[PDB]
Amino acid sequence: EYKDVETDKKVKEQLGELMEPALGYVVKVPVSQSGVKRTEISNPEAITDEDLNKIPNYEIIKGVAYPNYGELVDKTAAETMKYVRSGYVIDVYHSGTRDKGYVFYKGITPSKELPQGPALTYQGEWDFTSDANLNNEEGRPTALNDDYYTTAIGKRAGLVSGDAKPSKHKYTSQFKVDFATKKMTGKLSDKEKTIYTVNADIRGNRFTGSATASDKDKGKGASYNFFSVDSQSLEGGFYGPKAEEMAGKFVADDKSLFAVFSAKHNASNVNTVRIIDASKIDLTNFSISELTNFGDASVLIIDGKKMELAGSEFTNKHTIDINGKKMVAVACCSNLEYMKFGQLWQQTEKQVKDNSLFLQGERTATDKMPKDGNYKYIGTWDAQVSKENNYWVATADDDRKAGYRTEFDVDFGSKNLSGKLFDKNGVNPVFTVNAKIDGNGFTGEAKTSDAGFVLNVKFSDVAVSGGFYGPTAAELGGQFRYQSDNGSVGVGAVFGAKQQVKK
Ligand code: NA
Repeated sequence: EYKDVETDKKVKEQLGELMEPALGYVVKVPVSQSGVKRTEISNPEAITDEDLNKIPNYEIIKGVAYPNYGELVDKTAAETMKYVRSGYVIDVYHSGTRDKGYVFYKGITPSKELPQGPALTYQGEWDFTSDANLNNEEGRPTALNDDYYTTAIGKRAGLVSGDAKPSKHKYTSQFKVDFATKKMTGKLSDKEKTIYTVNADIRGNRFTGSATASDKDKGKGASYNFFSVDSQSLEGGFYGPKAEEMAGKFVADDKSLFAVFSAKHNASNVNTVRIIDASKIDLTNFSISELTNFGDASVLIIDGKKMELAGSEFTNKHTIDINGKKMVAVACCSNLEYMKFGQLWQQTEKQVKDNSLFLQGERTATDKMPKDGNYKYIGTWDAQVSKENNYWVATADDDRKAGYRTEFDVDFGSKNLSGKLFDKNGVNPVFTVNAKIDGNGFTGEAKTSDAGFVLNVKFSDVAVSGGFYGPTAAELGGQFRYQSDNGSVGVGAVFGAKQQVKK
């Protein structure tokens, strides 16, 4: 009597290779080997690290400069930022063909909640390394002992911002960000002069755009402008639980300059709506952890590496190898486009280590949420109930008749939600859910049958949290976890359901 609502597929926007999101990026300062005349900015290496106080490839440049009688200096902006770092680590007494250092940015906890209201002003700093260019036609200067500590400016080795004297140069960054229009503007300035202007569109908790140069004229000699070329590849992200901070980068179009930046807003009374759900329930501790997500629920991020969850069938298995070590995940479903839920474990031996459930979803815009209507949501769920050492496991399927089903009555009018979570070939539901709808989410309680559920296990009022996903809120997802005695009985469960149309 019910079938899935005809929905338009999620529009796939192909990025370009320099616009792939990550926790951070790092670039080795260009040093022209011999007898190369021009060494361009190489490809930015992605950072998969969640340690802020760790500078990328620090031990390498350290090991290079010191036996060569050099001294390291690092600007990471750790003195002012909480969730982000940006800047450099370079060799002050660099000469010759040995490595000079790195220019980078990184951040932790990409935002799942964005501010709501007026545009925000983020303030911070930016840094940069230039390409290396020996050619005399280029006309890069020699001996500007008033501006830089360095004799040959960007010739054998790139010009880093740390080579400049503070007496004459301060590189500041300022951005104005509207999360409503999902738009961003800003300026990268030296002292009071505007070097770059930046434009960007916000998608998820990332932003992609361009940096236009204020001074297009390259010039020559002591009047050489290292910031004449634009960049159509500015990419960054918001960090902090509520987009408290932001960091990013851009590479010049002719790869003559690579610039990084970090900034933070000071705003007083910031209201936040949620945009991203990404959670992981551990099926042993029954504790819950946040997953790193950038606004694509069909992509799971573990230890920094990327595993895509979408596939050709209803539920798809995907396997990836990370630092530790080989990870497997089963993801559902194929009819869900703005959310993904499933299982996630590590395949050590037959056995599984770190068994888990996960739920990701791209929240429905708070203004896109229906205010009137009464709908039906049919879907499925993954779960694990366990008293002592015997287990009951729910595994997502497409058997709408007699599988692990989830049925939901949703009234946007009264803002009420009810749900039934079934076992395979079960007439009466194992779990019943009663939740209240607020904004683009719902919070409520789950209870067993009034007589109990035997693997006997019985409990009432376990905290259930969920949300509506997609532009039309035609998809909903949720989760609940609980344990007693710490820990005798445990329950972990995640569910998903699609909006239905009759007949
Ligand atoms: Na503040």
